[PDB]
Amino acid sequence: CPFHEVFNATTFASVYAWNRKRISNCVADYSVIYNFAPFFAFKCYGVSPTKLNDLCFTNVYADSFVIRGNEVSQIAPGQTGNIADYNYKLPDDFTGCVIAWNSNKLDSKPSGNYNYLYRLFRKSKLKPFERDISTEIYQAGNKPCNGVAGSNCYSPLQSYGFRPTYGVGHQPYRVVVLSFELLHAPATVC
Amino acid sequence: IQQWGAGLLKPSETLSLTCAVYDESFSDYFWTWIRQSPGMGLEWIGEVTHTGSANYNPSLMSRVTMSRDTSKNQISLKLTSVTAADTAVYYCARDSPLGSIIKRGDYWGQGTLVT
Amino acid sequence: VGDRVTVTCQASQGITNYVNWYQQKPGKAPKLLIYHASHLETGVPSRFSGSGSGTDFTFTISSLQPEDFATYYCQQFDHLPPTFG
Ligand SMILES: *[C@@H]1O[C@H](CO)[C@@H](O)[C@H](O)[C@H]1NC(C)=O
Repeated sequence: CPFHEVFNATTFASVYAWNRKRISNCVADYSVIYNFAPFFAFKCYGVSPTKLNDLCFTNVYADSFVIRGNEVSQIAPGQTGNIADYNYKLPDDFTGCVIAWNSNKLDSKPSGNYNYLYRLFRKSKLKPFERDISTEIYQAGNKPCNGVAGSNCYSPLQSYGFRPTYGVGHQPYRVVVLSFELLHAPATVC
Repeated sequence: IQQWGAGLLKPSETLSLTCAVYDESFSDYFWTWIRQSPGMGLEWIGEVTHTGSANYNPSLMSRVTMSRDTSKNQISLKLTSVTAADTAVYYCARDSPLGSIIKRGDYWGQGTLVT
Repeated sequence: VGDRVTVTCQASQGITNYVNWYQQKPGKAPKLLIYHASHLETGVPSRFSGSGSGTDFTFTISSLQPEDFATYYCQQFDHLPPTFG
């Protein structure tokens, strides 16, 4: 199945707009993903990683993005922070896998990269498996902002500052999470 | 937090102060400058948000000028016209942005006095 | 002095829910004790607290420890510019 392209995409979407792809009616050979020698983090909830290819599911979803290393720990169920609460929420009844590996070589330049953004202001925390991509001047206080920045009017998105000289805790990591679903429909993927 | 600048001045000139931090998360916090006249309350000068901007107090709008420096992680404050009515002590303050609320001024520098 | 003390802060024009309470000592930089009404900073042992909206904000202390001698200050967030007291 075309897991090769999802794991070899030249560019990855921003955290606040995680890139989602659907896979169904295929033949699953997950071992190929182990081609990448490095893996900073590799975990699975609900399924043993060694017996992934011996199961049958209705379909799967791959959600990929790029984050900072010290935030990679916020991609587990029942977590909290500035990522798990406003950019990507995992329901407790989670059955899937999460993979994260460093991307210092390809996603860092001396000048400084501002192509990756993450949300920083929001009124309420996101529901599990939900997305919100709507640029708008966040308003604080009773006064109306009228769509202009100022004392209590800010830009929700914040731009990561990437430089090759940053520490290990700031070099970007590519992250991909696979979610499996099985339902009344026939078990196609196997 | 560290600070420095000009200590003794003469009326009708310009003042420049610099506030420097010693961490690496100097990209996601609001940074404000506080002025305190000798033994008389406090005053609010201006602030710089996360995305390299600035908001100035209306009374001192034109005179004041704030700026950042991400390469060395510093903040610069400039006053165009100094006099004998601006003698005070200046503090460098930080605000951490939370979700829908801002914990204004949760950390203050030692500051410095000017005449 | 000794057991209890209570202070009040008021606003003339406009109402708000945002206020802060700071502490000062002889020649040291001010510290923030309370932010956003009753919400407390994680540095407040001796029950420094105060809760109230509607232009009648209050600051209350349960007991006076040996290191409680300051010039506590109010503050505002909204209605730019912020003004102290
Ligand atoms: C990714 O695709 C590019 C373009 O064909 C190719 O040069 C590269 O070898 C591929 N790498 C992997 C790991 O698939």
